[PDB]
Amino acid sequence: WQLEEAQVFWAKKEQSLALSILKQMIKKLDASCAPSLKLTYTECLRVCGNWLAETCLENPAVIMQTYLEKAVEVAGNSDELRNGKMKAFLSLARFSDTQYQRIENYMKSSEFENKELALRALKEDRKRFLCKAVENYINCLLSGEEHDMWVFRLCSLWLENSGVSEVNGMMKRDGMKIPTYKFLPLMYQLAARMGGGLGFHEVLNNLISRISMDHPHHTLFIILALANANRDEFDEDRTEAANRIICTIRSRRPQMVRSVEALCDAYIILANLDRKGINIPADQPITKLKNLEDVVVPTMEIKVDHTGEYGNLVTIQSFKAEFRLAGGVNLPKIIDCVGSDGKERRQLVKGRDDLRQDAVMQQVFQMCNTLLQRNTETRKRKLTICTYKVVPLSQRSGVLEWCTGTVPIGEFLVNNEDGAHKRYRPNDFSAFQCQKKMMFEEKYEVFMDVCQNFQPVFRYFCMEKFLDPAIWFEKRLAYTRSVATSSIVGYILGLGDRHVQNILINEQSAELVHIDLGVAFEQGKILPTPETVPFRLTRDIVDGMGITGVEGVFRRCCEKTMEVMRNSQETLLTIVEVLLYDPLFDWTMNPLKALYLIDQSFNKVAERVLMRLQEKLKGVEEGTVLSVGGQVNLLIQQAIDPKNLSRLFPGWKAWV
Repeated sequence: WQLEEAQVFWAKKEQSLALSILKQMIKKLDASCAPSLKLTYTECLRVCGNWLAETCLENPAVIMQTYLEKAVEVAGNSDELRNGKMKAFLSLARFSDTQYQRIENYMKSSEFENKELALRALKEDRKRFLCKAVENYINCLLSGEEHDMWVFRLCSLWLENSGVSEVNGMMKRDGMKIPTYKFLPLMYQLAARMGGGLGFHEVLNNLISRISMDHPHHTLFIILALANANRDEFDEDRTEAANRIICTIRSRRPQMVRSVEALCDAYIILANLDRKGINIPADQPITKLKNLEDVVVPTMEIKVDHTGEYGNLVTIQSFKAEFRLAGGVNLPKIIDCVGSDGKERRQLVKGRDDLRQDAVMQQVFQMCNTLLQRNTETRKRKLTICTYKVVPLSQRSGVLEWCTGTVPIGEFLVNNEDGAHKRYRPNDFSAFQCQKKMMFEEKYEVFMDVCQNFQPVFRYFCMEKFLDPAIWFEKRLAYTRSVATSSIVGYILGLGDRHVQNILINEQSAELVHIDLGVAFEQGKILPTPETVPFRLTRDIVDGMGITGVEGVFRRCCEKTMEVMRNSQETLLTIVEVLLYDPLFDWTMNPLKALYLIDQSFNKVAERVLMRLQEKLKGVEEGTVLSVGGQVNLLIQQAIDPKNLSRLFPGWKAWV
């Protein structure tokens, strides 16, 4: 009963207020301990350690007292047990991870600060207590589902751990701990660095294989791609060998589904797709022209659907030849393939294209959605993020599915021209405002006229398409949330291009998904005349919905959005870090050559991003952290800027 004073950790926001006494009471309970019911109290006594973490005033020794007392609470040691086990082994990780994070700081902040044996012992304080935390994370890993989030931090650790710690190999010997059913989600992050030192890499590769042994049905696509990514039909490549070696682990995979790879190769033959413009028939002939009909086989191209039993799924059963394609610098290839259900995936395809680089974000998104999915507060808003399921199966190329609802909104503006925007302003008048390019304060005036000469019409857009205004009132929430989420992500996301090239919304969904997949977190600053704010067109603002300062809808969520972020505040940085240094980070590169219009320092800049991310999560680069609403309202203010609009560049110059 008394434990409710755990409320009074913040219920009295005062710590210790009961709590220390409660901790004393816990100590008293810990005394009163001298059955498993108490283990719960011990689990409470563990949560006391978490409540001690709620202080987080304990010396790591006082942790080596209290977290040891927690470790003793951890030694308090099956249903709630698992919960406790996680509530320990993870807290056991987490606290020791917290220590290990302190020790990570006291690695890194020390690596900052320190850059002896003591440090090595501090390194051991990592290489034990962290490794212990890691073990406890391994234990956390061992623990079970629902804490699994830190597995990135673990993976991050494992990545940090990588190159050292046959202890991590021991932890990989312990690596049996989790289901790959749990583990799998890192597989991409796995692969990139997956292939050097055997005790890490091959062991990892083995462990990867050991993991990858599970649900190649999920994984082999990565694997296939992980291999296939280098091919061209018409340097740290040990991975490729390891990949070949994995291809042996993949050969260990019995499937001989490599027909699917041939289908990829056919898709790679489709990567040769190249050129009669029209509403597109007649893509059939090549890639083996339905390539054995695409008869039911390893299957489900984009098709991100997953199972813990997986190895049970829906099949390939056909491919629609003569398939479409869209345009582009790479004309997007529209891949019509009929699954077992014969639903024909319309599968987006583009060459010379780094997808996992983007799909990182998708992956980043992927559990971010879970991260989204976590607080029912979101579920209260039921506020999510869209998923473009793709692969860079070729380093040039190899998966997506383009379904519906690409928002050329500017064509819908050409259809806003075809809408009310008759008698408004030339499309190229924007280009004339883009001829206002040469300047700048003049521009700071100039297009306001065009802006005056324009209006934010798109609110009508599918509102018109809507009837039963419920749906409108409903999709309004998408047009709130589905609207919001991205920009809601975006700054936090360290988002990418505002473009039509960003702009899309799923109308059948009646939700708004604009995937640029464009930037690094800060690559928006990597631009020539870089500029940013949170993406929202006045039209989008108008199209947020009719009224209310649309944050004056969104912010309510947008804060609640920022909340989970704040709630996540560090957490994703692990994913982010897990993202940060990997091979696809040619993605993270915020890259060069003006992207068709060191790394540590980048990682420092990434840290600076991570700072900007620390800024992003309940910080601010304005120190404006000023939580979320203030942060948002400021961010809202920040995103509000006509001057930013005035500062805008070519891509969102479209938005102008």
